[PDB]
Amino acid sequence: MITKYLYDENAYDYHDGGYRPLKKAPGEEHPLNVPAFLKPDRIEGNEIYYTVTAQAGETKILPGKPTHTWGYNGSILGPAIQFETGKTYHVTLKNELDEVTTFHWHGLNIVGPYEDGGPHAPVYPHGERKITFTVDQPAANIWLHPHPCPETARQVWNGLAAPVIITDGHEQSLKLPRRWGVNDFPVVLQDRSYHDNQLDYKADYDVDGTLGDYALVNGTVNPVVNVTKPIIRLRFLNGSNRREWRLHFADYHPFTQIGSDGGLLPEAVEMDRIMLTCAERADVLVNFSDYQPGQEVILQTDDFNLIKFKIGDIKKENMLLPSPLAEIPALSVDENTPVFKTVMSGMDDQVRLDGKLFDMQRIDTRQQVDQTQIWEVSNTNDMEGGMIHPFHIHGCQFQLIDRNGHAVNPNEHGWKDTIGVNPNETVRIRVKFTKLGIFMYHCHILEHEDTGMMAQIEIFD
Ligand SMILES: [Cu+2]
Ligand SMILES: [Cu+2]
Ligand SMILES: [Cu+2]
Ligand SMILES: [Cu+2]
Repeated sequence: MITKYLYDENAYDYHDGGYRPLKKAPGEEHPLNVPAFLKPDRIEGNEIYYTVTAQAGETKILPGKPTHTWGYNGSILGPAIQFETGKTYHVTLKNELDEVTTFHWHGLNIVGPYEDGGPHAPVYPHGERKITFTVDQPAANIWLHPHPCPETARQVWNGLAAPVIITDGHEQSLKLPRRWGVNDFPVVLQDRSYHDNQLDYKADYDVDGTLGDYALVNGTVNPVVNVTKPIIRLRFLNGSNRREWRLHFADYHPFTQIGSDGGLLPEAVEMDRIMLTCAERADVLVNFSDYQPGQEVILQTDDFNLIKFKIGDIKKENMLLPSPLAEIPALSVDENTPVFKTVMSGMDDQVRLDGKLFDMQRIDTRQQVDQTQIWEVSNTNDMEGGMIHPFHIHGCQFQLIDRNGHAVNPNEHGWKDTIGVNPNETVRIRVKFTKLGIFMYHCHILEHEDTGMMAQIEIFD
């Protein structure tokens, strides 16, 4: 059982001068918002048609005035979007905002740079963009967020993000907690400050990554979950601009991680804490069968109360998973397997990828399709006052080899698309790109990304 946070304590977010801790949001406690699933516009057998509109609205978060928020098909965040492996999807992307945006599917394997929804894929105000893809990757917790250069940090701050679920035959075979909103929860973790009961990104802006005073979970404050059934699935996503989340129950109740960014783990991992850098997902099961019907269990990040689990008339149930949990195909790495070294350096405004800022017309690397590649990703920052950069690659899922030549963390034997790189650390990963086109890689601290800590790979035959 993992009893440690698996990232270097020396480099955590709370060591920075100008680090602002979470504080209690005012008003009554609310039941956790669970977004309803996006309904298909039309289903011609095996082909599904979705419409996703970026739009401004008003959300009751704090008591008093409603907050002016941006959302997808709603006032804030978006609906749950279900994809199935094998199915083909025709998505209409509509921009009903008064500025340019983009529709990036973080963790989806699709052609770039237009289908992918990078900064080369603008949708102009009152504009329409139709895309077509076939989902061909395992069941995973994925997400959609705007990705225009360099307005990404602000557009996510204003509320544009949506949890996305890929499901497959195998994941359904496990018979996990499936009752959406009772058994099975999306937990989108965000942090926002309010003045006038309103968002103001310019006011709160930090170059080194913007922090919020109040914890936003699925766009609700002071969230509560009423445990009907004892075994509950929590699909954690760190949707924050910069803030790391060090999740644990107040009494360090154990829980089981079953999923990473790119699908189910090969084996279930028991633990009593977990740390998520930006854009990382953790799929965990919690057995509340342990507690009595009248009790209250509080989920915390550090010493801050995040979400209260009010246990109701619960019936005893033993939580048993298979070993192995899932079969992950190993990528074959031989002696003539090409290596590519990328160096994350600098902090605040001095942040660089291989010493360069992002240019939309410059291709930084070129790699071959369907041939597995090794990547040495290095964080050059000083272990003294350094920073954990969450490194992400578009249009793929990769496997870890080592962290500084040593063994990989217990929750990284599966598929990932973003990894936290500690100061003075070089991570070894192997990746086989399946789709042709131009793809981006960058730090997933949205202010570092906006500054230009981003580069482009072309994939060719
Ligand atoms: Cu992303
Ligand atoms: Cu992405
Ligand atoms: Cu960074
Ligand atoms: Cu990106």
